[PDB]
Amino acid sequence: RKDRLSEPPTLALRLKPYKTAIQQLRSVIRALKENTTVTFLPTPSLILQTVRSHCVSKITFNSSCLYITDKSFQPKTINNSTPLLGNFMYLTSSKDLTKFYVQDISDLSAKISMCAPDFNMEFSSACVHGQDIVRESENSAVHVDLDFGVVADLLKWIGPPTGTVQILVHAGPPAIKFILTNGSELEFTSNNRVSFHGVKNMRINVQLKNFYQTLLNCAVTKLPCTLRIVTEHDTLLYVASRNGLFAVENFLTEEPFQRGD
Amino acid sequence: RKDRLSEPPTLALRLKPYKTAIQQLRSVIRALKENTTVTFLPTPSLILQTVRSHCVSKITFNSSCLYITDKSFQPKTINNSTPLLGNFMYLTSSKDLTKFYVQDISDLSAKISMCAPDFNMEFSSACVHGQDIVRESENSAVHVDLDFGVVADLLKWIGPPTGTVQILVHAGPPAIKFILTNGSELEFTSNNRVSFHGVKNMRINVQLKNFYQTLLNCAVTKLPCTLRIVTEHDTLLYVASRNGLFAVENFLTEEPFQRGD
Ligand SMILES: */C=C1/C=Cc2csc(SC)c2C1=O
Ligand SMILES: */C=C1/C=Cc2csc(SC)c2C1=O
Ligand SMILES: */C=C1\C=Cc2csc(SC)c2C1=O
Ligand SMILES: */C=C1\C=Cc2csc(SC)c2C1=O
Ligand SMILES: */C=C1\C=Cc2csc(SC)c2C1=O
Ligand SMILES: */C=C1\C=Cc2csc(SC)c2C1=O
Repeated sequence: RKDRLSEPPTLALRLKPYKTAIQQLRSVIRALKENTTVTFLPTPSLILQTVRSHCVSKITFNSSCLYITDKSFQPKTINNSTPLLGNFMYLTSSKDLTKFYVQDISDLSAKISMCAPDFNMEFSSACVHGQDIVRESENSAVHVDLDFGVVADLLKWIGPPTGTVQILVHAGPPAIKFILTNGSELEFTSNNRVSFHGVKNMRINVQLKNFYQTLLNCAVTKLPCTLRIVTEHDTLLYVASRNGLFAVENFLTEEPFQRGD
Repeated sequence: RKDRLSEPPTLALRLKPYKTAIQQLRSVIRALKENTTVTFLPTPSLILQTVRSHCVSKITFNSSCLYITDKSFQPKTINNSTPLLGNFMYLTSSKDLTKFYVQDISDLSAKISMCAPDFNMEFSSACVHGQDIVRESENSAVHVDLDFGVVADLLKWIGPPTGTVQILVHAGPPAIKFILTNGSELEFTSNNRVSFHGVKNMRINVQLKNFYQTLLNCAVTKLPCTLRIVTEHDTLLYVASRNGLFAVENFLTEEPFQRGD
């Protein structure tokens, strides 16, 4: 055309940070379940969400990975499981990826472009719905930060429904107790490696499989890990860990154990 | 535009025949070696070629699979191994494939479009060279057709360099002898299941691994199989089998066994 320029809003991945994060995460990415969602936001942000039985898991890439040309970019959530490609996020963890951007060309779909040395491809996936808003905009009733050394001790101790783990929190003094069904309890009291910010005398029960998976997911950061028991409405357990590149968050509901039908 | 219509030359797959052939071939397709080539011809034709040590293997899809809009479509050969997708022909054997065509838009590349229910993608790969012409436009000095029952007997008998098999052909009367290094020979004389069209008293030696692989490849047709010993220049063994959808051809050179440096 001859007037003034115009390119559709474009959400681009910055390769060096993104490639660093997707390698660190390549364990989690290949294991992503068939119903996993990818969301692109003009914030900018990129969110992987997996909704399970009693667990919602979320992986948020932060701005350091993203460049957005134009903030009128409309939000898009697509299925990670893609009709011919399969695991889309896995595709992006290829080593010879050179360009990776998303364009807002239709309100109905999302145009993904990817490049490699002497090759380029694009596809569009239908936008799914949505809006699958499930966020931690609610503050904790008990909040505990665990040094990573503690995360590994927990993992190592849970080895190994197919079981539940009880979590007990004391207030005076503060302590946190992990109670398996077999009569073994693992406890942490105040010390340089576990910080109790807010705390009250309470207990919830979660599924052991999910909590273990949850802990594995946070441990990719090899950084501290945040444990919250939100008492909003649904009794909730929040486990999360983050670095400069991304944030692993997990929302586990208590297994209904208080009467009961 | 406002004048007369114009669409770039397009080589399209007819799904029902193509999907039938790619399923019948899904064993061979996934095993395709990293250096496998795909060629698109305005004939129309589609050719998969693999060049090995002493073996060139070729899979030709015939017209019943292809529709060509415009015969000015330029020939294109690309790598099957694709920078982000990996095995391209494997990708096309997906069950929810709904459209598969190739367009001549650049003399330098090939634009592949593929569709699935609510999804579509395209990519271009650089045209490689070429021209990798290796064809059977030379007639046999010995030519033997084997009933499929014979192909399976051969396969079953070769169980199981890492060995060679000698192939001996008699002329008066005609017979064909397969001689392993261990002193076991398998012979076929004239009967309703092996037809000797042209024949002379000669022997060549080929690598056992390749010949066995070659036989496996022809056997996907469960139809007769053509055995030729071309005496052009390079002493050559040709093994092939075809159906209405495609043609498996194999060119094996004799292992230099006649002095010798
Ligand atoms: C974690 C709990 C609180 C302390 C304590 C003393 S004895 C015993 S076993 C019922 C406990 C306990 O489980
Ligand atoms: C296939 C060959 C031709 C017939 C025959 C008779 S004895 C013997 S062993 C040297 C053969 C043979 O190998
Ligand atoms: C009318 C225009 C404005 C610039 C330009 C450069 S090449 C090309 S194609 C005819 C054009 C164009 O379309
Ligand atoms: C926490 C999530 C989960 C996916 C999704 C779809 S739209 C949107 S904006 C708040 C989100 C999100 O942030
Ligand atoms: C000038 C033309 C000729 C037909 C047509 C139908 S919709 C559309 S977009 C302005 C056109 C066009 O470009
Ligand atoms: C026998 C082959 C092998 C690949 C190729 C590239 S171009 C062309 S045309 C004769 C061929 C071919 O037919």
